[PDB]
Amino acid sequence: LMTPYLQFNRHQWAALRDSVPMTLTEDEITRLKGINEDLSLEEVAEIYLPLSRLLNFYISSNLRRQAVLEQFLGTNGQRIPYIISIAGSVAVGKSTTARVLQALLSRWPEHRHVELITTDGFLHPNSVLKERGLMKKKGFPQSYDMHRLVKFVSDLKSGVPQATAPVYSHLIYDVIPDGDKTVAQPDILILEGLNVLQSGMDYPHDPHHVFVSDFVDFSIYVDAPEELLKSWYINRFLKFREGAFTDPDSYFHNYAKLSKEEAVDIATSLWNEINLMNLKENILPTRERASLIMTKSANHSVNQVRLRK
Amino acid sequence: LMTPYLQFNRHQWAALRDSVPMTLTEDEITRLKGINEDLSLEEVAEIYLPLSRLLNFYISSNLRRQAVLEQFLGTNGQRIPYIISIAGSVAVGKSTTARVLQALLSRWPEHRHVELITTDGFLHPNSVLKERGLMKKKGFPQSYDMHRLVKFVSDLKSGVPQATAPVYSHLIYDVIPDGDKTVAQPDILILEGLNVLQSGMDYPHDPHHVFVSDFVDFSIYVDAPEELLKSWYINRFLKFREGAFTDPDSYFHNYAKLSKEEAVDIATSLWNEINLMNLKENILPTRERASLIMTKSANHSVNQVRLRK
Ligand SMILES: Nc1ncnc2c1ncn2[C@@H]1O[C@H](COP(=O)(O)OP(=O)(O)O)[C@@H](O)[C@H]1O
Ligand SMILES: Nc1ncnc2c1ncn2[C@@H]1O[C@H](COP(=O)(O)OP(=O)(O)O)[C@@H](O)[C@H]1O
Ligand SMILES: CCCCCNC(=O)CCNC(=O)[C@H](O)C(C)(C)CO
Ligand SMILES: CCCCCNC(=O)CCNC(=O)[C@H](O)C(C)(C)CO
Repeated sequence: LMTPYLQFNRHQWAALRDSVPMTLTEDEITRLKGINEDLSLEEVAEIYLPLSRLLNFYISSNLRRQAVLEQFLGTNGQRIPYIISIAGSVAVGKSTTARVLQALLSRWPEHRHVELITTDGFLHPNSVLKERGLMKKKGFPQSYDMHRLVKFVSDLKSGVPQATAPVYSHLIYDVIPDGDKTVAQPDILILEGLNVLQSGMDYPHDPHHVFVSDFVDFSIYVDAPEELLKSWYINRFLKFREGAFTDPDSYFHNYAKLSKEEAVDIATSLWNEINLMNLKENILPTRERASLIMTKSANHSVNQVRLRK
Repeated sequence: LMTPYLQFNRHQWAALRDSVPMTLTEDEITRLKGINEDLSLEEVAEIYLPLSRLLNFYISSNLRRQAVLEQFLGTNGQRIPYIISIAGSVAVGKSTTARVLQALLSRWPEHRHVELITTDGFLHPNSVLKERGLMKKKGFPQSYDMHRLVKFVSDLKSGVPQATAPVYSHLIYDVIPDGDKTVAQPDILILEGLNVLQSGMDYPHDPHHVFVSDFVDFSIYVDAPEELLKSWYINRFLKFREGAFTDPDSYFHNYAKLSKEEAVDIATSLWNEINLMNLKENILPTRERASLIMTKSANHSVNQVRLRK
């Protein structure tokens, strides 16, 4: 049956890809690989360049509408950033997807200044999660300072000249105590996190009545089947453990003393008991709120793009 | 502090009507007076013509974008209506606002076909409300078949060739037995109802995960102080009562049989015990989710307009 999404067929996707010259210079190819050494350049050419080009159509149409309204309404021409959000399971590739889209979108002269903010920064710090008995519930709704996350995007959509977000580090598994990131009226702000499509219903312990989505222009849910997500999560955990072999400041220091087999069992249980329950209860149900659903397969290659009609 | 809204006072909003020349036609005037005899044409020319022109800019921007996307999407796809929703208290003037905008938006050659659907039709019938003890809660979240309403707008946004809504009559105070209304791909659909800005959080008894708002391009919340809403509610009730003098099939015949004074007492209790409580608990908290908040003062005169930046 018909749904609110069109699924791109290969001729529509190819025409999008081929609509512009947008293959990259050598230096740009180098910086892309620096985002993630496992990123395929074939994916960049077949998937991420066209997806960034698709977004440009939306962003550009919005700038023109803004010019038309400022003339009509007689307003002072104030800059409002276009906000793109990126949702999905832990370990689906939200960060990589977001960093790739930041780099590619910045190539278009109409919107060169692209910022990226993760919702991880808005987690309550470990001290606080401890106080509340939620250290096993990191990434669940009760673990976020949701009111502050909404205020951040709300302030941006208010035309504030600067806004400040707290910052989180996966390497030390916590919010950086004085590591705040200040942004100033970018053309585009990408908001990356598992909870960007969540709403007041997900926070009954402390309700809010205006949602992140109410301040977001375009949202992407990055989707993938459970088994792939689990293996991606375990592999990434093993990578951090490896890092910890030589870096004493890694939070994975003690995991690097275990056998690999035991480390795998731990990661497996973290996935099963925390991130997978979080997916099923809180993340996956938000999926049909997205502007666009990008589905991933083997080796992270995107096999389906659905866009709201 | 700056907010997410451009704020216009009446002087500033009315000043828009010259910014782009516009005057009502002769046929339009007759249509308008047939919509509401108490509706001022000056109020139409000063407030609603500029509002309609605002909306045309949004709608036209969308149509232009759609044309551009069609370059790679192709033209085979189904026509999707632009959906405008109208929220606010019982008796604020949603229906009047909707019907006026339907009349005025028909002007433009870009979008001549304009349908109007009220969420009233998606109320559970009185028999069902009686089963569930909800008869004193008509208009509260539990009194709606919300799943059916989300599906209706979802279907429209899926490109169905036709979609069908149930219809309600204030005259018989119930859903009409076999009175369903079918719409066929209009250019604009106006959805009018107190609950159009509500979400799953408002339906904890039977939650939904994609909201009405997720299928709405542009939302208006019509706002006014409680004391005016009360007066407008009571006056309307007395007008329904008069209509029932010569109409014993009106549910208001029950009140036509009573003295005016006692009828006013009843109407006032219904306001205070049902609609005012609904406003405070369920309607007003959704106001900040609107694209535009239009505020009214004495005699329905608009004194402030707020539009999302
Ligand atoms: N497009 C991709 N190509 C190859 N590997 C990827 C891709 N996206 C993500 N990954 C890998 O999958 C894992 C999860 O990605 P990450 O961006 O950290 O997910 P998230 O931010 O959603 O938690 C990481 O190990 C990352 O290197
Ligand atoms: N713009 C207006 N000018 C004059 N009277 C109005 C206006 N809007 C609404 N009314 C009156 O106020 C009452 C409530 O309006 P209605 O459109 O029935 O409200 P709702 O649909 O919100 O319940 C009605 O008696 C209506 O005639
Ligand atoms: C050094 C400790 C390793 C355990 C990591 N915990 C988990 O994967 C379970 C909690 N989830 C997370 O830590 C997720 O990465 C987060 C909620 C921050 C979303 O990006
Ligand atoms: C006895 C016949 C008139 C009773 C009117 N009821 C009320 O005003 C309370 C219930 N609310 C309503 O009937 C509202 O009009 C509705 C919820 C349908 C929103 O358009």
